[PDB]
Amino acid sequence: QDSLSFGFPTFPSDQKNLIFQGDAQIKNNAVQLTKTDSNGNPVASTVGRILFSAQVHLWEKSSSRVANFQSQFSFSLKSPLSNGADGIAFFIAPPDTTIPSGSGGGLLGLFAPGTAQNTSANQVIAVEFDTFYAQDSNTWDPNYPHIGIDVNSIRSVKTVKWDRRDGQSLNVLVTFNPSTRNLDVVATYSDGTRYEVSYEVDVRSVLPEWVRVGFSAASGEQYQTHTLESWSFTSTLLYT
Amino acid sequence: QDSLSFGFPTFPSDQKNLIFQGDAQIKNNAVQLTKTDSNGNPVASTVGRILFSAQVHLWEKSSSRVANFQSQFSFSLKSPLSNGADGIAFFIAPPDTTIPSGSGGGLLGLFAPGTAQNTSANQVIAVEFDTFYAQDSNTWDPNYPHIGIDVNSIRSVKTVKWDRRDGQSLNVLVTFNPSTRNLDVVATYSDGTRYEVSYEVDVRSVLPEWVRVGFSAASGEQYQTHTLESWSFTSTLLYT
Ligand SMILES: CO[C@H]1O[C@H](CO)[C@@H](O)[C@H](O)[C@@H]1O[C@H]1O[C@H](CO)[C@@H](O)[C@H](O)[C@@H]1O
Ligand SMILES: CO[C@H]1O[C@H](CO)[C@@H](O)[C@H](O)[C@@H]1O[C@H]1O[C@H](CO)[C@@H](O)[C@H](O)[C@@H]1O
Ligand SMILES: [Ca+2]
Ligand SMILES: [Ca+2]
Ligand SMILES: [Mn+2]
Ligand SMILES: [Mn+2]
Repeated sequence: QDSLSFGFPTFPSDQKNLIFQGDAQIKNNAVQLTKTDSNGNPVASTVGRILFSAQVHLWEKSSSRVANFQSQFSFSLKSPLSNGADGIAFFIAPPDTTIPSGSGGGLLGLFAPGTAQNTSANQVIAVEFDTFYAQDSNTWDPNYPHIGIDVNSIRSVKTVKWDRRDGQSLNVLVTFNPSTRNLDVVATYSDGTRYEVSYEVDVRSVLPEWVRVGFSAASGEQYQTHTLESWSFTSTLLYT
Repeated sequence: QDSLSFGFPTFPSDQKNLIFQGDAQIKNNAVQLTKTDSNGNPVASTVGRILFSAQVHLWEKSSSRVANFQSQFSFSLKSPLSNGADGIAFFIAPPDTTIPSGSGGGLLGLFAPGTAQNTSANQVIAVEFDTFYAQDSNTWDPNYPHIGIDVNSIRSVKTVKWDRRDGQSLNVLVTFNPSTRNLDVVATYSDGTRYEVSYEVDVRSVLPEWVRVGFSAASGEQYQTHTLESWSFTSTLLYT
């Protein structure tokens, strides 16, 4: 289909079109990307992702068309620790994408350690909300919580300072305009605090024509819950 | 998802979210539901159906919601004969639905011979465009070409006289309003010739909460191509 869209105002446990990977599972009408104990408390060493089952037609070689897509979603992180980790990410990858071996912790369940920074070894575009930046383990991160745009590497091609607010929902709008090739990210907290980051990227050179969209999150030694509360997505092929 | 929509202005051969059953396949950016030979002519004894991969949330028992859906599509029928058979049908059925054994010909690939008219043995709502009505083989049909609304039976609960035009595309709009429970069908040829048929049906008592939508076509001894040219679909769960 040239156009596809779906909306999850909430996530009832009765799901049919979501591909759950790792520890990801539905709880309290929300997606708990990372594992939590019987008390709903976050635990260490956990990775989880969800993908919408239907493949998205990102671009079409034959018609020279590229998709105009928008992904609106909200999530919240919670942790009794002063340094909750590791972060959540909205990502776009090949349809057969699975959790890479050893992709936990700072790699957000998106990259394998050996090629995490090899842009030629990956095919993924992701908007990460990174809360752990310990300069000894996450050597690639700026020294502070941030929102980053990842293109075939865990080393964001771009980051903007971000504030982590325990238990507060962040509303995020990620849009891609094929005309300008601008990938825009706008995130806001309920008090009006706003964060914006944009990047020009030709998705045609990074991802295959058909892809799957979803979220990923992980916790290494430090942990926190990564709760996806809602998600709406829409894409439509346009001439360029 | 509470809401889902997809649109196929045409049907390129590189499909990822379509379940093809029987003889259905893509040809010339269109879906040929029934089998055709090398030179593109319709053949006898052929059944074919397609279903969108993503399951549709037709209704939700917990929230007492029923989806409002709209299915817009166009098709054309071509046949060297002028007794082309048997017709095409838009249908909604449980997710695991498959072509019933012996559902060819007048059964449109939707029902099994032994239960074709047993309403309690089926789970399917279809909008058929029936071109073959020989009373000896299709004993359940009115004696003329017709558009029918099928609810768990090949014997339409409601029909309207229809005109088969060889090679001409029929534009169809199928809508279900959960508020009034009316399933409305509007079909028009490019020249404005219009056909309407509607029926009140509580989809909750007929279909499970999650379903799959698609098309089915078949030709018995009489044949014709059943060419699905375009299809857009959208459903949104609503409170009433
Ligand atoms: C101390 O470093 C680990 O934890 C931090 C914070 O969670 C991560 O950012 C970092 O990637 C490290 O996690 C790795 O090591 C963990 C312990 O072996 C393991 O559980 C993780 O999956 C990851 O490999
Ligand atoms: C006896 O009529 C056959 O053809 C008409 C017109 O195509 C159908 O409406 C009717 O169902 C009959 O088709 C059946 O028999 C065919 C030959 O045995 C078979 O190919 C069909 O699948 C169907 O069973
Ligand atoms: Ca990090
Ligand atoms: Ca018939
Ligand atoms: Mn980072
Ligand atoms: Mn009929």
